[PDB]
Amino acid sequence: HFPICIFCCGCCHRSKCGMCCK
Amino acid sequence: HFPICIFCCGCCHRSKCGMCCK
Amino acid sequence: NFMLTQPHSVSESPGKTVTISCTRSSGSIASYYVQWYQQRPGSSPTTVIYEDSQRPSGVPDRFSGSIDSSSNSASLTISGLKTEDEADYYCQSYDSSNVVFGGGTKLTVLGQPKAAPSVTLFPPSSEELQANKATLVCLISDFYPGAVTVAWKADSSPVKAGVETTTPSKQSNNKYAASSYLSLTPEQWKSHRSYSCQVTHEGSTVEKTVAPTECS
Amino acid sequence: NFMLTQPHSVSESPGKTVTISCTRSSGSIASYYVQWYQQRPGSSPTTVIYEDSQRPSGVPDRFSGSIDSSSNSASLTISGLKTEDEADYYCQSYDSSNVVFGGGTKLTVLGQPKAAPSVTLFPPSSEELQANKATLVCLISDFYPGAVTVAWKADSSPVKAGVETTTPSKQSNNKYAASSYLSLTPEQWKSHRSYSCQVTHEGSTVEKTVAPTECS
Amino acid sequence: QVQLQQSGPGLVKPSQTLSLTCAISGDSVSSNSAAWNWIRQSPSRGLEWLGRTYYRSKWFNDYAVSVQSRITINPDTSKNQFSLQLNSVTPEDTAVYYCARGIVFSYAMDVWGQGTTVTVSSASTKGPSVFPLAPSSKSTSGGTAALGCLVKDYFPEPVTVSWNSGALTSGVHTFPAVLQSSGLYSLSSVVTVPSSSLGTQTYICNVNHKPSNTKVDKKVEPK
Amino acid sequence: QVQLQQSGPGLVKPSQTLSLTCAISGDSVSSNSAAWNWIRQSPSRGLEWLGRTYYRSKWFNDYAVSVQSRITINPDTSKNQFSLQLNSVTPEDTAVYYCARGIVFSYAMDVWGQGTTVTVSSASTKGPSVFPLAPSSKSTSGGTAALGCLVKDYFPEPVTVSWNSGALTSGVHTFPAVLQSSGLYSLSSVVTVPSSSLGTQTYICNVNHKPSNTKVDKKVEPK
Repeated sequence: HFPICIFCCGCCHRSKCGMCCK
Repeated sequence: HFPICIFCCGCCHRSKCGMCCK
Repeated sequence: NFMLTQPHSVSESPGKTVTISCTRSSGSIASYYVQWYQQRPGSSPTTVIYEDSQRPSGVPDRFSGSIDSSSNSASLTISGLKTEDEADYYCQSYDSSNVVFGGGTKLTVLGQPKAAPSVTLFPPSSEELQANKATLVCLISDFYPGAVTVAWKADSSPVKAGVETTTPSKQSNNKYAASSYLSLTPEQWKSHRSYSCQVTHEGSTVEKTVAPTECS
Repeated sequence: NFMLTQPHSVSESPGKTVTISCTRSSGSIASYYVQWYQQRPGSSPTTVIYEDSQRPSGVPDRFSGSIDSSSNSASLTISGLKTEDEADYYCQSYDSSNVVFGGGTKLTVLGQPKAAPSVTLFPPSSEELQANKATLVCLISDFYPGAVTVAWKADSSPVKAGVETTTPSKQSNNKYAASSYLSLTPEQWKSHRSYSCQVTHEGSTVEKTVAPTECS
Repeated sequence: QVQLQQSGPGLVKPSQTLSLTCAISGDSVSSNSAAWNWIRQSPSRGLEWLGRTYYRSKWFNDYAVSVQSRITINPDTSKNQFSLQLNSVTPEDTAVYYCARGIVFSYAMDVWGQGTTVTVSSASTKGPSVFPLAPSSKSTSGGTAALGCLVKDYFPEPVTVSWNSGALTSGVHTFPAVLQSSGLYSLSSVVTVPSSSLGTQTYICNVNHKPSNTKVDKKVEPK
Repeated sequence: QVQLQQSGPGLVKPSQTLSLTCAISGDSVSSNSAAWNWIRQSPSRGLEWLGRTYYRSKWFNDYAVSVQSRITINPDTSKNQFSLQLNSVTPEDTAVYYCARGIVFSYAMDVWGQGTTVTVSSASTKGPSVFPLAPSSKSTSGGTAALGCLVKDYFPEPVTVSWNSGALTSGVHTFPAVLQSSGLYSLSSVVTVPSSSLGTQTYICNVNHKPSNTKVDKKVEPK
């Protein structure tokens, strides 16, 4: 509906850093 | 009789330098 | 703005286990996923390990990735080496601002005795100097494994401008040759007392030196 | 306190004419008589020319001396070269205070293609370092004509202490080999990043370099 | 199986725009689980990621800082392809360009395309000048002497070299070409022969450069 | 024909006196037209004239400035010989010593004796230590690897070396010895072999040093 992608850590849904989407 | 040897040039009986005797 | 550093080459006998490491200059190796790519000569790369240790469909289980958050270094290990595994391997990662590849590691699977390169340095030909140029050709031959480092000097100083070098490649007998060129003007060639081609292979060096006043 | 300077070696095909010069550093070449001596390997010298151009009984008339009061240099000329004429030749003179020999010139009468030396530098053996010594051996092989110049370096600096070198001598195939040694203590060997053996032949140079950290 | 077909000019003049397309089959350019990347490779710069495009309810594109000001990566859902453009090219943009499928999160590449060489040079067709690499004691080892021919400043590739019209093949090695800062290529061809033959056997290199309709024969003798 | 026969100790300890004689035949030590010279030769100092004796109604002797303070050259008409002594020798006096006939005026040598090696060293009988010169890629060229054995610190000469008890002779080269500043000798022996044999053929050097009744066999394998 309102789409984002974000560079983050401990996030969707992984132990590490990287690029997280939708 | 009274013996010498001498280092000399244009001498006994040569165009060059070197050691001349008796 | 980090870098990933791998040994230039690594060699090991068939059947044995080999590891290729990759050290991260800054940033935590463990915080970002590490990929490994295989590239055979004249071919596009192929992914062998992704997300630290995931092995894509079709990659032999002989291939595995690992991480050493201590030495800050990822590692690609290959067991039961087969000659097909001979290739360049590159590690790759990222941080928040850039994607980074490692510089690559040539893996040789030893099929014959190791041999230091023969090096011949050709001065400019008289014909070329009439053409107002002066090219030094460094011919590097018959070495194994096929990985070298080449550097040029003028007198005793490193020279970087005007150098071009080819990637080693196989000769008819399965050893490798490589070539390198130092392009100068005839005034530069005549301006110095000597020029040198230096080649490092398996951690030792040969340097050949020629003089424009040759003679004799 | 003058010197007499000759080329280190000179080479020429059989039948041809060759000259070997000898330049006097100070004093007038013309004021003092110049002798030439021939010395075959493993033999005592033989006089070939005395008092500038006198040819002793038994010396072929192919041999003659001359003087060039201008360049301040005596010269030994040999025509119709034969392989027997292959030897070291030394000029000699004097002044009022000393007798001086030239440094000698190796005359090769070309019997086969010229060939640059192959050089292999052996690091100290692990066994020798246990004996508390460290000897670098520079093996110099298969060159022609058989005249070389050898120099050693530590890191980038010339090293003179602890070097010994043999006079080139014939191999079974009629090319020449020579050997050279750099003796160090193990602390000296481990103290530097590299050591080099440099060999000049026919006016070009090869240098081989090894590191105590070898590896790899 | 995913296939990536690359297409576009292999020669681009300095200051012009490099333009390549990657046509995808076996997968979707709008695929919800993929990213579509461009990566280039040269000897000396090694592998360099350029950027990537992907659809997550919306098209997102990530780009390497080094090229962001001159780069365009565009999807095309009507053709199931993505493109690469790079404006204002310089000879530092000469490289093999790969398209690839990868993983959004981990900046990973999944599936690599076959690659396209793009050369940036202002040169046109120019035939080579051939110079001898004469044998001497310094190219002789044992009873074996190296001799050769240097093939300078030609464009485009390729040149082929034989020795003695193909009578001499044993011991011949022709190197790959270098591209010099002039935007022209040079290579060498070497052959190893008995050193005792140097007085009496003729050695001639035959340099062929079809693009400029030129052939050069050069006899190489001792210095 | 003039003959010059040389005689005297070939080994002299540092600080002692070197003493050589030259016995003349076919000519007179008092000859009115000759001078009787001593000349030495080393690699590194080259040829060096030492001095000379001659009779012109009286014995005259000329001498090189460098050695005049330690040198004696004496004729003996009763034996038709001349001698050389050099006091207080150091290892820099190691050399081949020639007697020679020459010409008074032009400092010329006429007739050379056969020479005598004199070594100055304080060493006595010592057997060698043998170390491997192991083959590696750095001693391999083509399909050929060099390997060897270093024979260190023995006295006096000679050492002889064979390979594989004499089974291996092709490609073997044993160098002459060096005399080190320690007053002891060292040499090497090298052999060139197929590089493909390094895995499977044994290479053993056999070092013989008769003076110390020692034989050393050393297997040389790749590093």
